[PDB]
Amino acid sequence: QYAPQTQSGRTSIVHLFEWRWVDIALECERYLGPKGFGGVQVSPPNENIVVTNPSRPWWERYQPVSYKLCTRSGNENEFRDMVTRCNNVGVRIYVDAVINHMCGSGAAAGTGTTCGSYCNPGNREFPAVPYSAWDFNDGKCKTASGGIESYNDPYQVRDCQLVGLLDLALEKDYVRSMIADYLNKLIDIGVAGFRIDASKHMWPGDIKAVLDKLHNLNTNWFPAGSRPFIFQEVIDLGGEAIQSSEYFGNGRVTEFKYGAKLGTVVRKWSGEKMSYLKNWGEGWGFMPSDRALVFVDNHDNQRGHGAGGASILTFWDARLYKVAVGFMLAHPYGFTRVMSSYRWARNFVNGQDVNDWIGPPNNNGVIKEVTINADTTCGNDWVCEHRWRQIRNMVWFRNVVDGQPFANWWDNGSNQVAFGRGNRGFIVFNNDDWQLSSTLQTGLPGGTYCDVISGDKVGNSCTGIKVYVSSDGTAQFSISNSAEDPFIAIHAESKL
Ligand SMILES: OC[C@H]1O[C@H](OC[C@H]2O[C@H](O[C@H]3[C@H](O)[C@@H](O)[C@@H](O[C@H]4[C@H](O)[C@@H](O)[C@H](O)O[C@@H]4CO)O[C@@H]3CO)[C@H](O)[C@@H](O)[C@@H]2O[C@H]2O[C@H](CO)[C@@H](O[C@H]3O[C@H](CO)[C@@H](O)[C@H](O)[C@H]3O)[C@H](O)[C@H]2O)[C@H](O)[C@@H](O)[C@@H]1O
Ligand SMILES: OC[C@H]1O[C@H](O[C@H]2[C@H](O)[C@@H](O)[C@@H](O[C@H]3[C@H](O)[C@@H](O)[C@@H](O[C@H]4[C@H](O)[C@@H](O)[C@@H](O)O[C@@H]4CO)O[C@@H]3CO)O[C@@H]2CO)[C@H](O)[C@@H](O)[C@@H]1O
Ligand SMILES: OC[C@H]1O[C@@H](O)[C@H](O)[C@@H](O)[C@@H]1O
Ligand SMILES: [Ca+2]
Ligand SMILES: [Cl-]
Repeated sequence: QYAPQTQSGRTSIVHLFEWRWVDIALECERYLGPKGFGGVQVSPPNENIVVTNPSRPWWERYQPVSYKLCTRSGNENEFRDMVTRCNNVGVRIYVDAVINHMCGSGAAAGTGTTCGSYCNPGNREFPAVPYSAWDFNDGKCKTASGGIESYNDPYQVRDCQLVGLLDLALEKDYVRSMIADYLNKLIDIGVAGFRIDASKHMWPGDIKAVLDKLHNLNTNWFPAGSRPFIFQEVIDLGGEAIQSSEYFGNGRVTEFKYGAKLGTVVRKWSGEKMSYLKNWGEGWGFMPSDRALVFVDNHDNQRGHGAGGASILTFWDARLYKVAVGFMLAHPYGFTRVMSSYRWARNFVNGQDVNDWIGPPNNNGVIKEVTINADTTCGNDWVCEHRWRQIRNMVWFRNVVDGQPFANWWDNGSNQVAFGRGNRGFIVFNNDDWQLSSTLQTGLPGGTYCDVISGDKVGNSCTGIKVYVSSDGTAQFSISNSAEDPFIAIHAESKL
């Protein structure tokens, strides 16, 4: 449950949010495999309700109508093909499992669904599953409205309707079994694990009863007896009635404190300074590292009013975002997820983006292909953060240093900091309003190393900055506060 089941030596996964299956299959072969990425989190592959107002928002995919593999991302054959092709080049697939709920109780009866299944939400009728009224928590929820009226009552949070979505009666074996049958189909196709959407809104024990029914992973690609990787989306920033620790027995848990706190520090809000990161990890009150899934932003909070609010860093804040992602990927805490986004027209009305609904790049509702430019960037308004040099190379850094302890911390008492990972990597940041020019102990063997932030190692040369490390392990680092990327990273495989 806790082990990611990635190929040995691969330590991150990337969220290819709203990507089509054919494009992911390609990306696996041409890019993710060769560049050392461990896996891909995909958008929900099951049939969802079509929302015409607003027009085809990203969030319609969090409103299931059946477990047919038929969505704007593709059909079943395309899904299967993607899973086979990615696994064959060493890149795992993790599915976003939406299992707390079906679609909104107020949606109209009809075949306005991505595969044309019929449903009647007002009658709690989903014949393509099938579910009926006795399969939902209407009778269990104790609130007048039927929704969640207070988050300090765990019963409401779990048994009542989250934003009007029909809440499945997860204590029933029939419902557990229908969900296990869906997940097991996906496991047998070859998926390696699951993000469990909205885990806070389920009882830990009901999730457990579902997980206990799940097949071992497909032995074409995995060792016998392998269990699916589970990570559960529980938003817990502290001082709530439900805690992330209630879910430790099922798998890993999203640690939303991580991005919220890191964003605040990198931005230097609320008195925070990079030097306070000396004890980052359990030292800041985070869950145990072996239970954590971490990330700087996710698909919801990158829109600015989710867990962490305005402090969350994103591709819109490119320069500081790269700093935060860099720090994350260098630091030993947790298992790391990298985000990959699309661009949308933000429109702020009283500190609120009213276009936060907008779905992926599309032609009249049909998702656009991901095009690759000569310079290796993406077109068609896909951001492709995972292809930015600074991020891809820090993904490799994490692979190279995997297993090495945190070591050789230095700081200037403010926002210049550095640390290493055993004797295989070192990274230095300047987030202060003045120059960094200091000779630091790196822990690395003497030699000449390419900085993998400003460039790459190509044959027996570096395309960016080079760092000469003395025989005693020291080197001089000079970073202006006006540097494009105000940090430098060197590792064992960037050595000339
Ligand atoms: O009821 C039919 C209804 O269907 C549509 O959707 C309704 C609501 O869905 C959308 O919300 C999406 C979230 O923005 C998105 O973040 C995600 O949610 C995930 C969340 O971020 C994450 O943390 C987590 O753990 O999982 C969540 C889901 O997986 O996906 C969401 C669902 O698609 C809209 O953004 C949201 O605002 C819509 O809600 C609006 O209408 C509903 C229903 O009236 C309101 O609920 C309230 O009124 C009800 C009246 O009885 C009451 O029962 C309920 O308890 C009240 O809370 C809601 O507050 C309001 O904003 C269409 O949007 C809608 O037009 C259709 O009628
Ligand atoms: O200008 C501000 C607002 O405009 C945008 O939303 C639009 C939609 O995109 C339009 O198509 C239209 O909505 C239609 C809708 O397409 C149609 O289905 C119907 O709605 C049904 C609904 O589907 C059904 O599930 C049930 O609940 O009953 C509804 C019937 O009332 O009728 C709609 C029009 O009444 O209009 C809206 C404009 O409000 C924009 O995306 C919004 O974000 C924005 O607020
Ligand atoms: O299985 C765990 C159980 O926790 C209980 O507190 C809930 O009331 C029940 O619905 C759930 O099944
Ligand atoms: Ca629930
Ligand atoms: Cl998440």
